[PDB]
Parts: sequence; C-alpha cells; structure tokens
Amino acid sequence: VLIYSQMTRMIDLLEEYMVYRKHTYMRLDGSSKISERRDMVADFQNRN
DNA sequence: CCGGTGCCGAGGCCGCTCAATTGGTCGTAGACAGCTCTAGCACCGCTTAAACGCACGTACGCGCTGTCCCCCGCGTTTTAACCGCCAAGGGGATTACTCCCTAGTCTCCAGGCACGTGTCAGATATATACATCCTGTGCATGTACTCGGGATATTGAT
Repeated sequence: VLIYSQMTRMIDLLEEYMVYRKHTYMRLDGSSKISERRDMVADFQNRN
C-alpha cells in the first residue's frame, strides 16, 4: 500500500501511529533531500 | 433617463518547495603532564660589623588668617551666518568570475657566527691629605613694565 497525504503535520501524526503499531514506516517528503529520495526509491524496488 | 447585476480585475489569505546555515561525530598526531636524575647552585642557617634609619628637641620661615576698591562676570537685547535637513547627478568601490604565480611545504646542504670557557692585566673602587670652586649674602643700577598721546592700519555701510 502507498499512502498519500498533504499536510506535514498530518504526516507526522501518521508517523507517530505507525511507530505505535509495527507496520514499518518509510517516507520521502519534500523536506527530504534529493539523495535520500533517490535512495528510498532505489530501495522500494528490489527491496521488500 | 438611472439602477440592478454579471464579468473581470485585484487584494488578501494560507501553504508548501527549495536553497542556504550551524552543532555533532569521526580520527589521528604532534605537544602538554610528568618522572629522572643531576648539577651545580642559588637558597637557607648561622655568625658578626657597621650605618643608616629613627625619634627628641628646637630654631625659624611660609602658609592661613583679617580689611577697602574697582574690573571682570552676569544678564539683557537684536540679528545673521551657520547648522541641519532634503534631494538629485554620477562616479567608483563592490562583487563575482577566470587565469596566472608565487607563498607554502620539506628536503637537502653547509659554512658563519652565537656561545661558552680559560687566561691575565689594567682600569676602577677606596682611603687620606690638600685646596679652591661654587654658594649664600649683600647691594648698585638699568632693562623693562606702565601711562599717555599721536601715527597707521582695519573694518563696515552707502
């Protein structure tokens, strides 16, 4: 599943919840650097 | 004719999205702690010898203390050149970029002068007798301050 949101505040609350429950949490927002983006995007193919 | 109302244009709100800043971690290497004599050496203990520092009177001037008179300060007035503010033209110091080059590193080399010791001798402290140059005192007089009156500037207003 790919969850899409808009508000960073919302995203943060969602993060808090995804840390409360253990479903893993991988994000790539606009505040993330381009290198971190590229990294996560390489991971999300060829990683499960 | 004027007025309601749609259409368009602008102002206001909110929010990311992205690019620039600054404290935290890794890491390695030359330099602050710290014996180790040593080493000879200043510092301390232990003596006296001489003189300067200190205190007591005591003589003797140089600071505080009281009285008249004008000269400088206080206080007012008007007015004017200057201070302070504002505004516009333009030059030049600023900022950023590429290119050149000599500072910086370190390496190697080596001969000149800092630096210490050893030797010895003459320049300098020191004591005493000699004596004369400088210093306090006293006193004549003249260069210079002061007052008064006539030159030559030296500013301001027509």
